[PDB]
Amino acid sequence: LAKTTQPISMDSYEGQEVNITCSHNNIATNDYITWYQQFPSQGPRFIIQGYKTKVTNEVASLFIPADRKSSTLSLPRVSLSDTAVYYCLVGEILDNFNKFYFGSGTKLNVKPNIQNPDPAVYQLRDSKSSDKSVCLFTDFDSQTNVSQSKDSDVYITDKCVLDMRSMDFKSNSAVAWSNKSDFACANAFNNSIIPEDTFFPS
Amino acid sequence: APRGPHGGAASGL
Amino acid sequence: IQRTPKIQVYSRHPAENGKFLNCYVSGFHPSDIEVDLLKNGERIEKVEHSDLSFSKDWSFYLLYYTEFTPTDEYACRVNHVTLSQPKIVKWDR
Amino acid sequence: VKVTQSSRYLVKRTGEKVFLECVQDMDHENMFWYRQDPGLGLRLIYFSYDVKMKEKGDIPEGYSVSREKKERFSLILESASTNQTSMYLCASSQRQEGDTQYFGPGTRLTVLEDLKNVFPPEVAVFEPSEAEISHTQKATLVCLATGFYPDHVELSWWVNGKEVHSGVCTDPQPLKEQPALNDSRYALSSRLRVSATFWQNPRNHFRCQVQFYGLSENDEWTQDRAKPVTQIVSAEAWGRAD
Amino acid sequence: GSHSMRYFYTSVSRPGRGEPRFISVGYVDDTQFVRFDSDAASPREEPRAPWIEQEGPEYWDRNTQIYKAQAQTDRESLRNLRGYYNQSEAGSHTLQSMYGCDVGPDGRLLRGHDQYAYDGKDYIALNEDLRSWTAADTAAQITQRKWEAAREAEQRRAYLEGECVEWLRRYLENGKDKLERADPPKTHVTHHPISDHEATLRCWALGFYPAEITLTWQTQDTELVETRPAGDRTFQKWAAVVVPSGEEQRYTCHVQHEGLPKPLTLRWE
Repeated sequence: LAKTTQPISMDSYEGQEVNITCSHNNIATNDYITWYQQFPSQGPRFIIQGYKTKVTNEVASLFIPADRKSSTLSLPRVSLSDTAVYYCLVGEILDNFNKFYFGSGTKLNVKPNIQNPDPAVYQLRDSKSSDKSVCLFTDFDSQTNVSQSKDSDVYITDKCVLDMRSMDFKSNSAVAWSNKSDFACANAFNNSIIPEDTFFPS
Repeated sequence: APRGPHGGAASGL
Repeated sequence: IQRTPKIQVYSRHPAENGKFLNCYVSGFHPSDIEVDLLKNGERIEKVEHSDLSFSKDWSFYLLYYTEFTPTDEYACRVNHVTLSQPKIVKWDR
Repeated sequence: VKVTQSSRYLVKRTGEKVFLECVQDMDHENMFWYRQDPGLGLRLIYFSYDVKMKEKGDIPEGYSVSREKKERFSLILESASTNQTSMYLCASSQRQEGDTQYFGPGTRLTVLEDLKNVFPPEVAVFEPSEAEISHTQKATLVCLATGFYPDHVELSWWVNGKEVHSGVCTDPQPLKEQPALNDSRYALSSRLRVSATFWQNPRNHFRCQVQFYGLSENDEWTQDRAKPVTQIVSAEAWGRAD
Repeated sequence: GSHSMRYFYTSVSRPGRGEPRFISVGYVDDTQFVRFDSDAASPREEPRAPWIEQEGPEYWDRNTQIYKAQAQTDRESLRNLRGYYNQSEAGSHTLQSMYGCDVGPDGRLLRGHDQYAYDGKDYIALNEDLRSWTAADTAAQITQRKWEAAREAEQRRAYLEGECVEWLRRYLENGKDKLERADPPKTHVTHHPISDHEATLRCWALGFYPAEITLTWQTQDTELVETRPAGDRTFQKWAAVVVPSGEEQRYTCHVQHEGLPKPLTLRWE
């Protein structure tokens, strides 16, 4: 069973320090504290380890209070690529003895700082002739929550951060679509809470 | 308690 | 690489008629060693002993002990590799 | 720091004996097999602290392993079951630092009762809104990968025959086309955003590529449909003045 | 006062008769509290003092698996050592290890120890700075460079400053009444005619804890026995001097021990 407890997830904006506190009340005297970082579609990677004394490297710093009952991973000002699962592990391992267990970790979602939001909902038509039609909700600020559709025949993706590196421009979007002919972008994102100023062209 | 791997238990001469 | 056991034989508490006879082997190396405690020249059978340890000097030591009630001779038969024949030591002061 | 695994995507029928390989070239004494499942993190199946040595982890049931050489740690699903569908991650570490573990790239394995619901994606590219073009001076193409099963796809964008990563975002996870079904096929979307002037040039070519990992040879097929093998499915558009 | 935890390891090879025997004992001050013996019918760490029996199953199990791994590490060391000294594959050999921590009443680390003997002789030992090693001979110099390269000392010092300190804290807290006791030595002087000319004067010290004591006859003619344990958690010792008759008066036995207020001055009554 898990001897470490930590938040299932947390959100952060790019450019802000991120602190992740892990609880491990039953830590044994011989246990070390080790953290891993798992990028999407990759295996976890070791990033920092300590016992009592504060540790700092290029990736993180690790704070351990007096009783070692908890510990804090401190990420310097995060960038979007820091989106990852952070695992806190407490234990000891040697030969057949293995008290070193991962757990579920903290999913860190790093959100872009949208400079000038221009929320809008645009209709895109298939390159070939009509099988589906697609609506695009884009350029909204990162706090926007996109809900799934109430309709069985309508699909709505989650938001997604797009980075146009050459322009220094980042934007959010979500996609909605359906093959029902009574599908119109005006009401596609109805089950979501969108800005009053959202641009809906004709 | 005796020292484990972090303290030298797996470090041979 | 070879050291001969220093043997002591003695009483835990003062030798008063009525109700732990000890034999302390130390300073020896290698750690293989045979220790019998003897009553009237015969092996006492139920004899405990300490866990092998050693001092800062790296010299091994062991404590062999049974229970005493005095009156009958008592000895300590010890054999080590540095002893041509077993070494018997008599008991009291 | 070179830990490798032989398979990246596998589809298997229930009952099959399935072999997963893990190799490291670091002369590490410890090797580990974990599975990672949504919400449960990584759970240890088996580890090995030296050649020939095996130690059951927390969830060994239904698995075997092989450590006949120090370099390699094989995982075997003796008789595959659907609940063994997972992401399998190998790791290794030195005896002296067993908690400093180096991970392989992982193997996505999907075990099914039958291969009849296996489908490659349909792929379609949607051209930028003229409204988006005049309002933002940018142009977002959308790719939809739809109706595929299992969830084993890798989408990429290609502009004028070269893969791009700038201005791209793909859903980190797919949707179920039928959320009320356990059997549901999946859909996935991606955007490629460019300047409106670039899209407006008819010599520019955009292609959305979906690598599907499906059946292999040695997977028997009976049905009407083309066999749903590992394959690439692409859709494209050319820029337009419009 | 100032306290100590120490572990004493002995690994003994026995080629043909199987693997080396690995044995460990642990002390807090002069009190043994655990043992392990790889030859035991069911090898596990076992309690050897009342106050350590408090520890739960997890304590015993982890310590047990650590000894087993240490035994394996020692087996490799003994192989390496046999090479270093160009020794016959057939001879039995002994590797002794002692490590541990000294603290003051402050409860802070006062001194660290981490040392080795091979076949009775000093091999290698961690210096008091806990950052450097003293190799005893040319063979131990190989080990020295090895650990220099690997920065072993830092691992050693880490345990010594952290875990060892902490664990010693816990044991002194639980064995409270029985670890920071002080039993003063009961003393007396015996006389024993060797000849018509002379006799032995023997100075006794009994029943004291801890073992640390000084004992002199006021040296070239002084016999001094090794301090010896009673089987209680206590120690004995004596000192002899061969002395002419009608002459016992110019002799003085001096006794020093922490459990007593008066550093004793004894004459034969």
